[PDB]
Amino acid sequence: ENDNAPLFTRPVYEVSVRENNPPGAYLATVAARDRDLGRNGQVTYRLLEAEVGRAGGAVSTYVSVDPATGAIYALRSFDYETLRQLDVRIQASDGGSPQLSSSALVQVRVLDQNDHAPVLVHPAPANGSLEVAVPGRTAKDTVVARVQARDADEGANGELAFELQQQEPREAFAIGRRTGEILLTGDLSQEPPGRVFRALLVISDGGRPPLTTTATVSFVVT
Ligand SMILES: *[C@@H]1O[C@H](CO[C@@H]2O[C@@H](C)[C@@H](O)[C@@H](O)[C@@H]2O)[C@@H](O[C@@H]2O[C@H](CO)[C@@H](O[C@@H]3O[C@H](CO[C@H]4O[C@H](CO)[C@@H](O)[C@H](O)[C@@H]4O)[C@@H](O)[C@H](O)[C@@H]3O)[C@H](O)[C@H]2NC(C)=O)[C@H](O)[C@H]1NC(C)=O
Ligand SMILES: *[C@H]1O[C@H](CO)[C@@H](O)[C@H](O)[C@@H]1O
Ligand SMILES: [Ca+2]
Ligand SMILES: [Ca+2]
Ligand SMILES: [Ca+2]
Ligand SMILES: [Ca+2]
Ligand SMILES: [Cl-]
Repeated sequence: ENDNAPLFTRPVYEVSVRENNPPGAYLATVAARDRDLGRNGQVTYRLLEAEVGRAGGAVSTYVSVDPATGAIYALRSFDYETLRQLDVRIQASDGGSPQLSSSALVQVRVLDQNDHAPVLVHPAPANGSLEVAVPGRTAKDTVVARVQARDADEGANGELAFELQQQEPREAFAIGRRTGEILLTGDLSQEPPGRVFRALLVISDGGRPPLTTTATVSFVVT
């Protein structure tokens, strides 16, 4: 007779997938055992339907389970900023009369990918350039500007670092690495109102490799 239900080898499986996977990417596999000979022992897997968290959609929109192999594939590329974990409930069910069934839970965890370069929020870039007015009579180490940038990623992938490079004519300004404050280090006395100091603003994140964005800073001396 059909005197054995399908036992999942594990009541809860745990799987990790990195963000921005290819559609159809194999996520994992589940296994239920039916110690019965013949059709009493042929087991079929089904995906149990369920919402995704709070009004995220349907679970069948995100994964699919193979009915014979227990293979669990992804139907779309996962976005970590949009979804970190999803719960997939699978049901193993034999072919006896009446059917015997059991359930298990796959906890799919989404890992972060460095898929965001830092963005310069303020001062806003224009044609890849930046304007900064610096009154001639200013004291040393006074905040001329404040650079604010954002990065959506996690950990070091969102850890930003600011830098000034390729100053001309001379190295008169500096920027705090984590601060984003642009201060006046050099002397600014023997200068005409029109004079300009050009630099390259460099904003990096802590990726490996890092993602970098840049701007063209112009300090005009008023
Ligand atoms: C961003 O800014 C650049 C300005 O250039 C930069 O500015 C500074 C910050 C430094 O980075 C410099 O090193 C850079 O040069 C703007 O560039 C201009 O773009 C316009 C179009 O958008 C260009 O005009 C076109 O180019 C052709 C000009 O032909 C001329 O020469 C022939 C002789 O061979 C002559 O017959 C003709 O009449 C022209 O005199 C032309 O084919 C075309 O029809 C049109 O005129 C212009 O030349 C660029 N200037 C420079 C200096 O490169 C960018 O437009 C700006 N972008 C944005 C989004 O703001
Ligand atoms: C598998 O099937 C049994 C009945 O055969 C159900 O009780 C169970 O909930 C699952 O659907
Ligand atoms: Ca069975
Ligand atoms: Ca993303
Ligand atoms: Ca990311
Ligand atoms: Ca990043
Ligand atoms: Cl697919």
